Amino acid sequence: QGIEQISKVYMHLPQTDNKKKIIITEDGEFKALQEWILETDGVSLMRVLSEKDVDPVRTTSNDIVEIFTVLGIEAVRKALERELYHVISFDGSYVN
Amino acid sequence: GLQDLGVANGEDLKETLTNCTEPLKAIEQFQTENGVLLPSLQSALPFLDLHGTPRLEFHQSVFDELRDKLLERVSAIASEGKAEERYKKLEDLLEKSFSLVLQPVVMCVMKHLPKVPEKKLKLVMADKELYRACAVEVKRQIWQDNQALFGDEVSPLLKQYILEKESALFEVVQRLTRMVGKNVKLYDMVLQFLRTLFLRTRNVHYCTLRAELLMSLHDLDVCHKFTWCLDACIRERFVDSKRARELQGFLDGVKKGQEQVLGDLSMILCDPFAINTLALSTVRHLQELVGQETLPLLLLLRLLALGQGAWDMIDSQVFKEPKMEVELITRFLPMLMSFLVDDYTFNPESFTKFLQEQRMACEVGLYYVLHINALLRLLPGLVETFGDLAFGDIFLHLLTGNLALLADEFALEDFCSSLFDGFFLTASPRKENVHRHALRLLIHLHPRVAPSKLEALQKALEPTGQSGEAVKELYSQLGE
Amino acid sequence: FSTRDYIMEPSIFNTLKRYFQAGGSPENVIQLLSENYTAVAQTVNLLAEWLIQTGVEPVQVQETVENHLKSLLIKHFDPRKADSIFTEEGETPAWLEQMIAHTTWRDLFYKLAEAHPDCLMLNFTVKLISDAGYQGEITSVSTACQQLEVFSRVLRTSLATILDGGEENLEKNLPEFAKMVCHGEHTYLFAQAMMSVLAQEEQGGSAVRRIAQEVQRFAQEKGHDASQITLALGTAASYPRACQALGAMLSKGALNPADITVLFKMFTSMDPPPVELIRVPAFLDLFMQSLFKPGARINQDHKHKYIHILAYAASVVETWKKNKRVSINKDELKSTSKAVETVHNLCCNENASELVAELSTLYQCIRFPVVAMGVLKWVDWTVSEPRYFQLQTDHTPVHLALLDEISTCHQLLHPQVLQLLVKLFETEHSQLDVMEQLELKKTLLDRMVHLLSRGYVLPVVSYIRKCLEKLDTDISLIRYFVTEVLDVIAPPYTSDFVQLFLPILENDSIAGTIKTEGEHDPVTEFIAHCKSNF
Amino acid sequence: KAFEKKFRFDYTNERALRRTLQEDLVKDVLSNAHIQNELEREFERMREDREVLRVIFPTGDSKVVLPCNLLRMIWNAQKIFHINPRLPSDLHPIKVVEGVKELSKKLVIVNGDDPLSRQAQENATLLFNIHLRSTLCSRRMAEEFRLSGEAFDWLLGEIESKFNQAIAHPGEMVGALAAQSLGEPATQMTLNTFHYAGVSAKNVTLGVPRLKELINISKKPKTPSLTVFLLGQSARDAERA
Amino acid sequence: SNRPVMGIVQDTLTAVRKFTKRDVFLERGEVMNLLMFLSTWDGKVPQPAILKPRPLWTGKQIFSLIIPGHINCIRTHSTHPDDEDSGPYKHISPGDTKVVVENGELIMGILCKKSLGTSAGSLVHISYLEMGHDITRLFYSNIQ
Amino acid sequence: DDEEETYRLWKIRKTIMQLCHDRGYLVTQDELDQTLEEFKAQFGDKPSEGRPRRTDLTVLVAHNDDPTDQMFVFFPEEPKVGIKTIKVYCQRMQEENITRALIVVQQGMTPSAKQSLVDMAPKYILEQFLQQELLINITEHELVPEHVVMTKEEVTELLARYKLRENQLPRIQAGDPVARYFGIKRGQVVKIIRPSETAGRYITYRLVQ
Repeated sequence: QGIEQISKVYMHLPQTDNKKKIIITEDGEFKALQEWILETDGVSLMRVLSEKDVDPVRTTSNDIVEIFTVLGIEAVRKALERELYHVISFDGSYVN
Repeated sequence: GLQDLGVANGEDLKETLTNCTEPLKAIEQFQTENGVLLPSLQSALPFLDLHGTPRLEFHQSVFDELRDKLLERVSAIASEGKAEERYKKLEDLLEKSFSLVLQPVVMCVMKHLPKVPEKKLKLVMADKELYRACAVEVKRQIWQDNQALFGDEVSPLLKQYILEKESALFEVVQRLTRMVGKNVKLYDMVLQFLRTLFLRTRNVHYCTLRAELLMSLHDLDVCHKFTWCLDACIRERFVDSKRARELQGFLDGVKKGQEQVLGDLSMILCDPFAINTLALSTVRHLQELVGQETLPLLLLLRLLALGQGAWDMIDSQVFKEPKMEVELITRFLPMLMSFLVDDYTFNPESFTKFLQEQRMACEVGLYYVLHINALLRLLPGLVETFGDLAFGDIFLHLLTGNLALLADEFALEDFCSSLFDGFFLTASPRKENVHRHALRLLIHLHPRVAPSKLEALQKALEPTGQSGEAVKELYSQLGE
Repeated sequence: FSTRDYIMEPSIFNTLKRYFQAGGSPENVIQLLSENYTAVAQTVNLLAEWLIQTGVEPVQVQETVENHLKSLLIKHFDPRKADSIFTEEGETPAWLEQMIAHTTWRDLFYKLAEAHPDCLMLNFTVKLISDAGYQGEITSVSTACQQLEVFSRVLRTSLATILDGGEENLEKNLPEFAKMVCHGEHTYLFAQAMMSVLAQEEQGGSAVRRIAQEVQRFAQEKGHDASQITLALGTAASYPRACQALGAMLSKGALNPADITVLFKMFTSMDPPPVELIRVPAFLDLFMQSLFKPGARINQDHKHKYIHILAYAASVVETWKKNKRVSINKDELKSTSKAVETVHNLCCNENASELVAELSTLYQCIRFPVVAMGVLKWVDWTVSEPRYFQLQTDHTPVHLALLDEISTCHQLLHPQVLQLLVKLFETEHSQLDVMEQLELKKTLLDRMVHLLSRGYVLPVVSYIRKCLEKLDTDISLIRYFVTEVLDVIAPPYTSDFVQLFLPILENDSIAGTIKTEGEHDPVTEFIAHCKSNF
Repeated sequence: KAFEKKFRFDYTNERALRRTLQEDLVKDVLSNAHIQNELEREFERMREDREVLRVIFPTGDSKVVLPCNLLRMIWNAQKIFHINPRLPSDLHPIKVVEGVKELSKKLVIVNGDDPLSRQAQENATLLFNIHLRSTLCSRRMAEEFRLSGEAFDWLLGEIESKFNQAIAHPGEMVGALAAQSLGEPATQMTLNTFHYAGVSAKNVTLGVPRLKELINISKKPKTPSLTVFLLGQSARDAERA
Repeated sequence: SNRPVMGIVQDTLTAVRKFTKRDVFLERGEVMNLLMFLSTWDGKVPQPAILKPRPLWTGKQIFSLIIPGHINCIRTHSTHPDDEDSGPYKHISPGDTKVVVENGELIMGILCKKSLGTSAGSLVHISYLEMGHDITRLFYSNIQ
Repeated sequence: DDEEETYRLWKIRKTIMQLCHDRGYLVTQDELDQTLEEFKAQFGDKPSEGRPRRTDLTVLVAHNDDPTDQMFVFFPEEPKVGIKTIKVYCQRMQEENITRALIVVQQGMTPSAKQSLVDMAPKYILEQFLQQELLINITEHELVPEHVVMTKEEVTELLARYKLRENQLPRIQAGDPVARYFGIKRGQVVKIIRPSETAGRYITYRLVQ
C-alpha cells in the first residue's frame, strides 16, 4: 500500500494564519479556517496529486528540482521566493 | 390617451362630477379608492406629506412591473417557456396595451412574446412603430421591420459602403443589431434582401451580404458554415495554401444545386477583400511556380474558380467557366519573359497589349501585382495593358501601385507614375481625378516637374467639371 | 370654478377650501389644484395589484410591501418639529385609525425613534396596548418602559411566560426580561417589591426566590449595587448591625476575618436570625471565591469559624410556624464541617499520589453537595489555569472522574457541569500534539456521554446539534459521540429524544460511523425504532 | 458594510453635512448631482479596488511596503496648518477628487504613449494608486481629516516630491547590492537557531545549510519535505485524514 | 530592511531612558550646565515646568529643545500595557508608556530601544525622512 | 479498480477538453465541464473488459476560427506504444487532411518512437503526453500565474518599443511542461501576467527557445 520514496507522514492543524486556509466571509471578512494538513518527509510530488481527494491548488513542497521538472520556471521562482522569505523571516527579521 | 376600463371609469366620473352637485367627499369616494393603501395611511398622508403626490406609488408600481418581468423571465428559464406563464404574460401585455397607450407592456413583450397570435394584432395596432418598433425586438425587431426598416437599413448600408469607398479613395453595429433581431424567417428575409441588394449593386451588395454572413457565423451564426469557414481562412491567410486547398475540396465535393452554388460563387467573385486576397494568392502561386520551374497544378484550378466566381455575377444559374489551359499558358508566358528579363538584369509588348484588350480580372490582378532592359520592356507592356483594360478596379490597383512607387521614391519611376496618374485622372471619373491630384501632390519631389505638375493640376481642375476634381484642384492650390 | 384637475380628488377638501377662500391672485391655489398632473394614483395602484395577481405572486405580499413603504415614508417625513403639537391638538382620528389597523410597528417605531416628544401620542399608544388582549406585544422597547402601568403589564406577561416555560425557557428569555427589569433601578426596586411579596406567598416561593436570585446576579454583572437593597427586602434588615455588616461585606465582594467573627458571634447563639441572610447565594458565592481557591491561602486563625459558617449555611433546617422558628436541627453540620475542612486542607496542600489517596476520602466527601460543587469549581479553576496539560495519563482522569462522581451524586449540578465541560471543549489549548488534543476532546466527550447516561440527555444532544451547526468540530469526534450514545441507549425510546438525536444521526457519513459493530447494529436498530415510533 | 460606512460619504444626511462641511459646500453638493455621481463612481472604483486587493492578498494581512507614509504626512500637514478639526471642513469633495486624479496622472514610472507602456505604468503603480485613493477618499478627508485647500495642494506637492525622490536612480549596482543585502542577514542568522521540539516536526532544519542548498539547489536535499492539503470533509474528518 | 542603522549606544540609551522617565525634576544650575551642548540651540532659555516654589525644568522639555524640526509620531514602550490600550486611560498614561511627540515637542512616553534604535519607523528614521541629514547628525551629537 | 479507472478516464477527458479550450480550439461547455456521473452514463463505467475502452473516447476538435487545422488524440491499448502503431497513426493523419495530433501513452514512450516523432514533426506536428501529466492540470495552481502566447505583430512592436532582441529577452525552455501544455514551438514569445506583492500585477515576457 502507499506510494514509493515516501517515509512516515505527519499531520497537524496549522496554527499559523498563512498556512491555514482563509475564506472570504460574505460580509467582507477574511476568516482563517484551521483544517488538517499533512507533511511528508519523503516527497513524491505529482503522485501525491495523482492520489485522490488532495487539493491541487494548495499543494506545495520544499524541493526545487522536481517542481522545476513539472511546474516550470516561474512556479519555482515564486516557490523559492516563498521558501527563502520564510527561512530569512523565521526569526522575524525583515529583508526586502 | 389610453382608454382602459379604469380610464373609462375615471373619464365617466369626471364627466359626472363636472356638474350636478358632486360634493368633494362623495365624488372622491365614487371616483377613486386605494385597495392596497390603508385608510389609516391615507388619513395620515394629508397630515404628514401635505397632500403628497402618488409619484412614489407610481415608481413602486414601475419597480413591481420590472420585478414581474424578471419573474416571467425566471419562469421561462425554469419551466423552459411554460405555457401558463406565456399566456399570463400575453394577457398582461394585452391589458397594458389596452390601458396605457405602455412601457411595461413593451418590456414584457420584449422579455417573452414568442408566437403571439395577439402579438400580431398588437403589432398591427401599433403598426406606426415610432419607438415600439425598435423597443420590441421580439415583434418589431423580428420581422416587424422587414417590410420598411430592412429596406431603410439596406439603403443606409449602401450609403455606408459608398462612404467607405470614398474614404478609401481619399456597419458592424448595424449587422450586430440585425443579427440580434434575427430568427429563421428573419434570416431568410435578410438573405433575400442581401441578394436583391447584390443584384442591384452588381457585386457591392453581395460583398456586404457575405461580410455580414461571415460576421454572424463568427458571432451567432447558430454549406453556409463551410463557406464562412473558408472565407475566414482566406481572410486569415490570403497567401495561405491550406485554406485554399480546403475551399477547393469543398467546391469539388459540393453537389450541383438550384442557385446555391451560384450564390456562393457570386459572393466569392464580388467580394472585394476576397477578390484582393484571391489575386494575392494567385500572384504568390505564380511566383512559386516560376521559382520551381514547373509552369504548365492548383494555380489553374484557382484561376478557374476565380473566373467562375466572376462569371457567377454576370450569368445566373451557371456552373462555371471554361478552363483555357492554352490561354493560361500564353498569359503566363509574359510572366516568364518578365522573370527572364529580371534574371538578366540581376545577372512581350504585343502580348501585354492583347491581354489588356482582353477583359480579364486575373489579368488586371496580374498587372496590379507586377506594378506593386527586359524589366523596362515589361513595364511599358504592363502600362499598355492597364491602359487597354481601363477598369475601375484596375484604376484603383494602379493608384495603389503609384502610391507604392512614390514610397519607393524613384525619379524616372516617379515621372512615369505622374504621367500615368495624369492620364488616369483625365480618363477616369472625379474619384480618379482626386486620386491623381493626391498622387501629384505627393509627386514632383524634383524641381523639373513641380511647376509642370502644378500646371497639370490646374488644367485638370479647369477641364474636369466634376466637383471632386474642382475640390482636388483647390486642395492642390492651397497646398502649393 | 377652476375644473383643472387630473388626480386632485384626494385633496378635494383642501382644493374646495382654496377655491372658496382664495381671493387676490390665486396662482398658488391653481398650482395646488393642478399639482396632480399624473393619472389616478389609486386606480394605478389597483391596476398594479391586478397585475401582481395575474403575475407570479397573487398574495398579500404586495399589500404588505405597500404598507411598509407607507410606514417608511411616514418615518422619513415625520414632522418631528410639531409632532407633539399635532398629536396633542387632534389625537383622536390618526391614533384611533393607527391602533385599529396600523398598530403593527408604526407607533412602536415612532416611540423607539424619538420617544421624547408626542406625549399624547405615547399615551394613546400605551392605552391601545393596554386595551389589546396581548399586553404590549407591539411596544417592547427598553427605553419605553418608563410608565408604571406599561412596565407592570410587561413584567406580568414576561413572568407568566417564564413560569409557563420553566428551565428550558429560563436559559432563553431571561436576558430579554432582565434588559428592561434592570434598565432603571427604580423599576428594579418596584419589581423587587412585587416578587418579594410573591415570595412571601408560600406557593411558588422557591421558584420566585430563584428568579430573584438570578435577577440580582444579572444586576451584579450589569453594574448594580443593590446588595444592601436586597438585604432591605430580606428580614436581615431587622437587625441593624447584621444588615450593615452584611451589606458592607457584599459591597466589598470579599471576606473580612473581623467581619466574619462578628457574623459568627451574632451566630453560634441561642437566638439565631432567620437563616435566609446566610442562605442568600451571593454571600455563598463570596465564600466560594474566598475559600476553595487553589491559591489565596487564608490566615486560618478563624478557620473553624469559616467552616462552621459554611456548615450553618448548608446544613441546618427550621420550621416556620406563623413566621416563628421553634424546631431546628444541628446534627449534620459536624459532618459537613469535617468534609469541608478536609476539602480545604486538600486545596491548601494542593499536591499526586497523596492526592489520590485522599481522593478516596474526597469522594466520600463528594457525597455532600456543597463539597461536590466546591470541588467542582476548584477543578474548574485548576484546569482553566493555562498550561495545565503538560502531563497526562488518561487525560486528567482524577479531575474528570471527580466530574463524573459529582454528576452521579447530584442531578441538580448537571447544568454547571455541562457549562464547565462545554467551556473546556470550546477552549483550544496550543503547544500540544494534535493527536493528544484529539484524544483529550475524545475524553471530554466520554465524560459528557457519562452525563448523558446520568440523564442530561436533552441538553447534551442539544449542544451537539448546536456545535455541529456552528463552529463545526471534528467529524471523528461527532462519530465517536454518536457511537457511544448508541452503545449506552436501549429501547424504549422517547419521541422527543429521537427527534433531537435524528439529524445528527442521518447526516455526516453513517457508513463512516459503521466500522466494526457486527454483533449489534446501532444505527440500523435506531432506524427501526424511529420508523416504529413515527 | 463597514467599507460603505467608512468610504461612501453619503450626501443625504443633512445634519452630517452641516457638521462636516460648510453651508455653501452642502448647498452646492446637494445642488450639483453630478458631484454626487462622481462620488458614486469613486465609490464603485474603490469597491473594485477592494476586490483587487482581496484577489492579490488572499491572506488577511494589511501590512505592505510603500514609498510614502501618508498618515504621517496627514499629521504633519495638520500640525503645520493648524486645522483644529472641530470646525467643519472648507474643502470640496469635488476638489478632493480632481486633486487625487491629477496626482494619479502626475506620478509616472514608464514614459511614452504606447498603450503597452501605459498598461505597464498602470500595473507598476496599480497598488500605490489604489492606496493613495483609499487614503484620499472624500469621506475620510471630509470627516476624519478636514484639511484646508492650502494644506491639500501643499500635501499633493509634498507627495509628488517624495515620490520623485523615491524613484530608483539608474546605474546603481543593484545586483551586487542585493547579493550583499541577502548575504548579511545570513551572517546574522544562525544555523543553531533551531532548538528542535518534542515532536519530529518533519525536521525543518532551516538555517545555514538550508540557505546553502537554496543557493546551490541539490538534486538530493537533506530534508525534502512536502506539505499536503486536502479538499474537504476528508480533511475535516480525522478518520478520513 | 528600510531601517536606521546608526542607533544609540547602550550607556546613553539607558541614561536617556532614566532622563525621559516621568518624574525628572532638574535644578536650574543643572539645566544651565546642560544647554550649552545643544549645537542647534536657539540661545533662549525655555520656561521651567515648575515655577513655584522653585524653578525646575523637566527632561521632556529638554528633549523637546533637543529635537529639531516639527515631527509627529506615536511609539509604544517595551512595557506598554495592551489592556491599558484596550480600556480607559488610553490618552492619560498611568505609567507614561505611550511615546507621543508632536510638533517637535515630546509630549509623553518613556523612550527606549523600540522608539530610538534600529526599529522601523523610529524617531531618527522619520527625522532622516523629513528634515536634513546634517540636521539629524547634529541631533545625534546633541543627544550624545 | 474499475471505478478508479473510469474516474481516471473521466478526468482525462475533462482535462483534455480544458486543454483544448485554453489552447484555442472550439469546445462546447458540456464537455468543458460535464459531470463524472454524466460521463459514466455516456460510456458505461466499465473500462476494464467492457464496452468503454481506449480510443473510444477520442475527440476531433476544430479551432475557434479557421477550421482547416484540427487536432485529434490517440489512446493506444498498449501501455508502451509501438512504432508500428504510431505508423498506423501516421496513416491516419495521411488519410485525414489535418496535421495536429496528440498521443497518450500509459507508460514510458519508446526512444525509437521519440526519435521518429522528432523526424516527422515538421511535416505534421505530433505531441506525446503521459496519463498523470494530463490527469492533473497545471494552470489551476495558485503558484502558476497566467500565460498568454503573443503573436508576431505584438512581438515586433514589443521589440521595436523596448529596443531589445530575442536573445536579450529572457528565455523559457521548450521542453518545459508549461510550453508542452500550451503547444509552443521554438523561438516563440509568451507573456506572463503574475500577481505582484509589491505592485499588484507584473507583466513579464519570456521566449520559448
